[PDB]
Amino acid sequence: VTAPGNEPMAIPSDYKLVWADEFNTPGAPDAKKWRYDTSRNKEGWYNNELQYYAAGRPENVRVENGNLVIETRKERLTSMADYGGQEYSSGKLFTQGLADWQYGYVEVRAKLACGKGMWPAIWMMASDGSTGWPALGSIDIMEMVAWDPTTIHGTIHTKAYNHVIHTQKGSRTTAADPCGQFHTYSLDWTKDRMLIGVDGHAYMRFDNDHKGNHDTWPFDSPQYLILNVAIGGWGGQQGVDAAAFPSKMEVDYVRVYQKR
Ligand SMILES: OC[C@H]1O[C@@H](O[C@H]2[C@H](O)[C@@H](O)[C@H](O[C@@H]3[C@@H](O)[C@@H](O)O[C@H](CO)[C@H]3O)O[C@@H]2CO)[C@H](O)[C@@H](O)[C@@H]1O
Ligand SMILES: OC[C@H]1O[C@@H](O[C@H]2[C@H](O)[C@@H](O)[C@H](O)O[C@@H]2CO)[C@H](O)[C@@H](O)[C@@H]1O
Ligand SMILES: [Ca+2]
Repeated sequence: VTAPGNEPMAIPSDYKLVWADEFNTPGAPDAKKWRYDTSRNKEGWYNNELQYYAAGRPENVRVENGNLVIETRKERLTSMADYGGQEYSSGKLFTQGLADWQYGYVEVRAKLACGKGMWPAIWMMASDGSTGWPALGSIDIMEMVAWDPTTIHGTIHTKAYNHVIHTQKGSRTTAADPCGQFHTYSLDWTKDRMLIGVDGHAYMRFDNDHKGNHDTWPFDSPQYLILNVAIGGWGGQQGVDAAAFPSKMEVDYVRVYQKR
């Protein structure tokens, strides 16, 4: 654990809600809130991932009974022009080009996708990607890899601190039955520090060293939100269990708060 935290977190009293998706409207995700990422479907995704992210496909991404559903399936979507030979479909949504935030408290209430292979994620990347990944700054509010389905991972990545060179700043905790019950996954991002937590408890803290070095604090510019369920890579360490499909992440809401 390279970014340990141990402190409470809660929506600050002096913040207001500035953005939410409550997933109130069944059917397609609200196109004024979310866009689909298809950028690497034909080529194969990063992290040796095994999914095809289907855009506009209710089988993988839909709003039902007040929840977003991102569902993994074992199927070859060979009719898709951007199909890349994948054995699985899934979803990836982001607020890129629609909404982003510099600082804030982000709360996502979600039930995660289980089964060996599954890699549900709730994360952020900087809107200004001119420095490339990883320099632009990424915030993993929640990852879980379903070979270890009770373990919630909270991580940030920067030019200096990232998984490629094993310097990522992260921590972890566990939660009761994360695929069977909702928990709140939360980020408290200020100019001084990030806390990442579950159910009101920060288990991860990453401070701004205030050295003005973009390499170690790229987080004084806006980030957009990403929701996806990857398959394989880190999620596939103990293989991809065909019996687990279909598997779904349900997201009751995303709420963003900022200094009133
Ligand atoms: O390998 C260089 C290419 O990286 C691309 O960026 C990827 C990166 O490869 C990938 O490891 C990273 O994966 C994410 C994790 O770092 C973490 O943030 O959690 C995410 C959700 O689980 C996980 O996807 O994603 C990067 C962004 O897709 C660059 O896009 C590319 O230009 C570069 O050549
Ligand atoms: O593989 C990408 C994945 O890397 C994760 O980093 C560490 C992780 O913190 C640690 O718990 C595990 O044992 O090693 C991995 C790979 O070095 C990182 O936490 C994620 O954000 C990232 O998606
Ligand atoms: Ca809801």
